[PDB]
This record gives sequence, structure tokens and C-alpha cells, in this order.
Amino acid sequence: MIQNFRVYYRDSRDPVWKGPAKLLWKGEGAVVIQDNSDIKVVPRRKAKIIRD
Amino acid sequence: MIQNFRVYYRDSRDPVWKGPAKLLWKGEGAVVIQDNSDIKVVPRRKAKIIRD
Repeated sequence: MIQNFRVYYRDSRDPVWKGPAKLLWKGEGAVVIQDNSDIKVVPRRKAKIIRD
Repeated sequence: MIQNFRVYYRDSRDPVWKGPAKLLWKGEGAVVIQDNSDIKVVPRRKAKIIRD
């Protein structure tokens, strides 16, 4: 059901937002994404769902 | 498309397999699962897809 959606997220070294990422898994207060060629887990409260 | 499937995986502190887990994301050589109440990423080459 996830079509074209971008997501922003902050790093643990700086509360500064980071470039957009691809949205893959979406359920509880957590969202799986992929910035470079590596998938990682990010708390939903530290990410934002933007539409493409 | 993921119905009832269990997955085993080894830890980084010991090449010993670990209890079964729930299969959620499935794509490249990586698989997202959930053992306790926390989701983590595990390389597909370090996990096994078992049917329920």
C-alpha cells in the first residue's frame, strides 16, 4: 500500500533532520526506511511521512 | 503475502541459532523480524525462513 512516499529523520549525533528516505515498513511507532544502500529502523516519533 | 512464518537467526556474540521470530519485511538479502517487543534487521544469510 506504500506508493511513492519520502521520509525525513534526525540522527543520534545531531537533532538536525536528514535528507529524504524511502518508506518501506509501517506499523507501530516505528518505520523502516533506506537512505543509502542500507535499511535501518527509526522511531516514528523521530521521522515524518511526506507524500511524493 | 507473509502469512504464518517463523525465522531463526544467530547473534553477533555467538554463532548459535536463536529462538524463532516473526517474519515481516522480505526483499534483498535482508529480513526484518521481531523477537521480543522490538524489531531489528538481520542479514538473510544469517537467518532461515521456516514455515509455520
